[PDB]
Amino acid sequence: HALVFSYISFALISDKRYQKKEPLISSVHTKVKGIAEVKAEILENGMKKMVSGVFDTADYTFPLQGNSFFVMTNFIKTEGQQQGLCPDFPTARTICSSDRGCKKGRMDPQSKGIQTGRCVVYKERLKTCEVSAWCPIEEVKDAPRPALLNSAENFTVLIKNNIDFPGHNYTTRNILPGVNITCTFHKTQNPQCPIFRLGDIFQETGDSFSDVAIQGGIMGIEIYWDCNLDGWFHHCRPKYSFRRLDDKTTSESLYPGYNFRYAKYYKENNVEKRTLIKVFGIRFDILVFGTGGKFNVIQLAVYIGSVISYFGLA
Amino acid sequence: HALVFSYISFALISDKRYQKKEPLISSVHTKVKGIAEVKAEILENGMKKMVSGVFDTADYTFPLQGNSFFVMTNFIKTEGQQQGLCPDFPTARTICSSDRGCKKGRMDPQSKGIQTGRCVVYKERLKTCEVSAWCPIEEVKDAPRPALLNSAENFTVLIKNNIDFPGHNYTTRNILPGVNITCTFHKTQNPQCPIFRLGDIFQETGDSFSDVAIQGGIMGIEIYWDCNLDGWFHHCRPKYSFRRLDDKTTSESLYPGYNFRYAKYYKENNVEKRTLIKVFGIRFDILVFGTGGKFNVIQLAVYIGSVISYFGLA
Amino acid sequence: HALVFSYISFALISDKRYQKKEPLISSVHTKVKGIAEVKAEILENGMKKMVSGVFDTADYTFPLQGNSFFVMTNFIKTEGQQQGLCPDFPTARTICSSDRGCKKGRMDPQSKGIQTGRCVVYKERLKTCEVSAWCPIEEVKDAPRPALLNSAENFTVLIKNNIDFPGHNYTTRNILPGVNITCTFHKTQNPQCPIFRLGDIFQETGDSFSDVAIQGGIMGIEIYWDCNLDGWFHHCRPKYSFRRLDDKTTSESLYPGYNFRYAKYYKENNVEKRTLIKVFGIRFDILVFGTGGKFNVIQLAVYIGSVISYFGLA
Ligand SMILES: COc1ccc(CC(=O)N[C@@H](N/C(=N\C#N)Nc2cccc3ncccc23)C(C)(C)C)cc1OC
Ligand SMILES: COc1ccc(CC(=O)N[C@@H](N/C(=N\C#N)Nc2cccc3ncccc23)C(C)(C)C)cc1OC
Ligand SMILES: COc1ccc(CC(=O)N[C@@H](N/C(=N\C#N)Nc2cccc3ncccc23)C(C)(C)C)cc1OC
Ligand SMILES: *[C@@H]1O[C@H](CO)[C@@H](O)[C@H](O)[C@H]1NC(C)=O
Ligand SMILES: *[C@@H]1O[C@H](CO)[C@@H](O)[C@H](O)[C@H]1NC(C)=O
Ligand SMILES: *[C@@H]1O[C@H](CO)[C@@H](O)[C@H](O)[C@H]1NC(C)=O
Ligand SMILES: *[C@@H]1O[C@H](CO)[C@@H](O)[C@H](O)[C@H]1NC(C)=O
Ligand SMILES: *[C@@H]1O[C@H](CO)[C@@H](O)[C@H](O)[C@H]1NC(C)=O
Ligand SMILES: *[C@@H]1O[C@H](CO)[C@@H](O)[C@H](O)[C@H]1NC(C)=O
Ligand SMILES: *[C@@H]1O[C@H](CO)[C@@H](O)[C@H](O)[C@H]1NC(C)=O
Ligand SMILES: *[C@@H]1O[C@H](CO)[C@@H](O)[C@H](O)[C@H]1NC(C)=O
Ligand SMILES: *[C@@H]1O[C@H](CO)[C@@H](O)[C@H](O)[C@H]1NC(C)=O
Repeated sequence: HALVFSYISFALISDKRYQKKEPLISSVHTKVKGIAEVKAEILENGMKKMVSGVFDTADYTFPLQGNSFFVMTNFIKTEGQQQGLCPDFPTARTICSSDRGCKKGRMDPQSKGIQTGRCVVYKERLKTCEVSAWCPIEEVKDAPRPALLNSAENFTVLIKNNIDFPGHNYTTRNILPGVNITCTFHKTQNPQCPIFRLGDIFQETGDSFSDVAIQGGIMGIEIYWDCNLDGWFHHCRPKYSFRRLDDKTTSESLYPGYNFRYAKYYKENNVEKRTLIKVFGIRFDILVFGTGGKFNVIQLAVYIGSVISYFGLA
Repeated sequence: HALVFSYISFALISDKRYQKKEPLISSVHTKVKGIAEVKAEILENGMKKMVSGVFDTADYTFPLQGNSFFVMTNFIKTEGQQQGLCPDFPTARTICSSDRGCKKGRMDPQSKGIQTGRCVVYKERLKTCEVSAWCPIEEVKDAPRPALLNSAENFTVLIKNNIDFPGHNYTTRNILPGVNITCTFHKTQNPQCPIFRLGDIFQETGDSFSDVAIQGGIMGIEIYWDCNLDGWFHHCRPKYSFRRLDDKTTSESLYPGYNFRYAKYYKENNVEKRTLIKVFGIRFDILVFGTGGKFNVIQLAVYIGSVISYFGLA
Repeated sequence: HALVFSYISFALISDKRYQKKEPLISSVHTKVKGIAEVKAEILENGMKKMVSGVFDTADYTFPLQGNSFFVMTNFIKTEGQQQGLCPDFPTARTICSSDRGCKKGRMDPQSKGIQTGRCVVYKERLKTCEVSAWCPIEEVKDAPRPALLNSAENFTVLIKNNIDFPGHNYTTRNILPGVNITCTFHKTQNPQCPIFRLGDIFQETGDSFSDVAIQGGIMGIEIYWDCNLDGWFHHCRPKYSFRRLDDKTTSESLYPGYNFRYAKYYKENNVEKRTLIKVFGIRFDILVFGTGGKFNVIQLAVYIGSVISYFGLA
């Protein structure tokens, strides 16, 4: 019987039932550092074109919102779009033999414009259904075979996390004062370092960075706080882990990868015009969770209340 | 007494107290599909004007951030604003009889500019207090009677949700592999379908889509995960519900509806100029919550501890 | 013994163990009101320049996302940047005596461009390492000594919070119907008022607004819901508190303050060009948390189960 009582007490200390768990409040501020030199040859409208230039912080990212930030790793640029009438891009759905194939007003999910009910030539006696939209229609083409900002794995992200427990009135930040800021996060060498190379994060998660960077993806950074408020056993430090949140469906219907359509509006020769930039990139989700533990007398009284009857039966 | 013990055991199985609840981690990636053809007549500065064009994905929305995305359903465009001196728009607060009514430097909450202390004609011997701001002052006028992007109810939103329970080390996504992607969500016909028509969501919540689309609103999509990790009773699927989070105050002081002031900056004839686009739309909040349940021995020991003393009293 | 039983019952009522706690769902919609007149003298490239104009809502803020909104309090504008070759800005790392000091291709964390391996004059026989980037390189200079939008403390923010408890099926909003909207939040005078002056929030947190506004910071607004669902003791109102989430590291390596690099792209004389606006401001994080309490029979049965054995021992 005594060993059952003792296994009860040990169950208390091991489960930490004497402490009252408190939820975790987290705020995140991130600063991304690095630049990328882009020199590549991109085929546009069947003609070879040269993409060159340097991309600094303002070019490939924007400030974090909703505990998540994004890094553009690749892109496809269509310029000079203007509202008008224009044959749709040749695809399995758009090709037409005659005007009967196109219904005036028909909207297709792959199509970016409303059909005009006419079947017209796109190029060299190959006819698509004419549509009304921003034109010329953006190409239906694959992403660049090497991601233009393939240096995205070399950039470094600095994460600054502030956590507060209101029930215990305890506030602490991810970066303790006096810590040597110059470090690169490592699983064993620098567990508390807040500077993470993106390629390091992809190596930890086992996913090759380049492949994800070609068509875009969603990565996730987990910050764990297992915190104890008792003065005789106190420790409130974060544990960094990395997980790939992207589904990797690899199906055209499921919209694989992470990419969005950017629209820049300008006026030229007294004409309303748009430049459409298809943006491919890796969005990093920062997930912070924690429990605050302090000795609660009432919780210990309820636990004792259970283990007294559980105790007498032994 | 035996029926009290048995009602205790049944209370355990029914409340699932033997399992330890775990918090839910959710990440959301959404892709919106559809286009809207806009043809309408809008009165601008007392003169009839024609608004026409096609709006594709890049025009009426932007990528989701903070587990929420927005769809512009209506708009009001003021163009050519430039910094300068200019009579404010005629309202109950702005109309002045003489220069004494305007105090130089006075800032009014409805006014977008600082008064210059002068009372000047706006149009046809009707005087407003002259202000310093981006001018001409945007009209104080109602939204278009039919929302310009009234097709907003026909668009379809694809929601992709990844949930993880860290305590149980269990990860699953909203879309199971192999599910037929071609579907439209229905309460009974397609409960697991991740494609939702916006008008479907507004019909479920009982709110007419057009009315909300005229002046904007805030809609909310709820995803519930009641998940059980035990191998003998395992089920971890989402439940979709829809709720209107917008307050619908319908009071000018409470800023009714959802709308924001967009600023596009350009330079013309060596002059700094701005175009102000008042954006009306429906912001969709995706709310995901869940509990992870697995058999915990210590929890069962504490419960047993209570029900043994509760038991002996019977 | 009777006093131990009674201290148990009092422990129940005081800890509210008879009620089952439910998590809190929060959605936030905020509308910011006010304008700022900016008249200041800013030194640019060693030459005095005059910054003047009026900033309305669209100029200094954008809609809240992820339960947080931002207000630009200060800025530094570099205009006319274009891709090319150009000497880096003179700093401790950039100054070069000869071409040997610069390595072709070297990327420096403080530098915004890739070195070309050449050491060239910046101004008056003072040589920096030549780099390839958007040029001229933005100045490495301090923020304006008075924040250009120093009126940021006078603006007013309206916060509208909707909370829902799903387990109890109870929904309520921050603003009750019929409340006089005209109010300014005060700790004692107006505890339920949803209109907060920014300078009021900084006075509550004890941080001078101007200092934070010069280089930017992160502020946090806490909304507490302690809600009871029982009809005989029902109260579900918010408690507003204010806390400064910014770390205030004041170290160049830790990127002190809150600021981000904004990029506006334009084309001039058939040349791709960029204007880089360094944005300093105060980001307000709205944190809402709550517990829903209703009488649960099973919870009371487990508590009774503990306190019966705890009871008999006395
Ligand atoms: C949130 O705060 C903002 C911060 C920045 C911007 C500007 C912006 O849209 N930049 C985009 N990046 C580029 N171009 C564009 N657009 N980067 C390129 C720079 C040169 C040449 C490029 N060529 C092709 C594609 C991208 C290019 C981005 C979508 C961030 C990748 C807007 C913000 O919101 C108002
Ligand atoms: C987050 O990523 C971004 C994605 C896109 C944009 C461009 C943008 O502001 N588009 C806006 N939409 C339109 N015009 C504007 N501005 N749509 C119209 C298209 C033609 C004619 C229109 N005419 C009147 C009103 C809107 C029009 C929008 C505010 C989204 C409704 C910026 C982003 O942040 C950098
Ligand atoms: C999210 O919805 C958007 C709402 C607005 C904008 C426009 C914008 O970027 N405005 C910026 N504010 C200014 N200029 C810029 N850029 N304000 C100035 C107005 C005159 C003169 C100024 N001069 C210097 C610095 C700022 C100035 C801001 C970054 C908000 C401070 C973009 C949005 O995303 C698509
Ligand atoms: C990252 O930097 C290292 C060292 O400069 C270089 O060897 C490597 O090729 C870079 N990676 C990419 C993708 O450019
Ligand atoms: C939180 O703890 C600090 C510790 O010094 C104390 O000064 C402060 O008053 C506490 N907060 C409250 C609300 O009691
Ligand atoms: C920080 O660490 C780096 C390398 O680990 C070292 O070069 C540097 O001197 C350290 N800084 C301090 C202040 O110790
Ligand atoms: C949505 O589409 C249907 C079928 O094309 C059409 O009958 C309906 O009028 C559309 N709704 C709007 C608001 O355009
Ligand atoms: C989570 O479960 C999987 C199941 O195969 C296992 O391989 C993995 O090691 C587990 N994670 C941890 C941290 O133990
Ligand atoms: C999916 O369902 C649609 C209609 O419900 C049907 O036309 C289509 O053939 C289905 N796809 C598969 C692969 O069964
Ligand atoms: C805020 O407004 C008051 C009253 O108009 C004024 O005295 C004060 O100087 C203003 N503050 C700033 C920073 O402009
Ligand atoms: C929530 O409570 C209201 C109170 O009238 C009730 O009408 C509604 O049916 C309840 N919801 C559910 C899902 O039972
Ligand atoms: C609201 O309060 C203000 C000042 O506190 C007062 O001037 C106004 O008349 C009040 N409104 C109502 C409807 O009572």
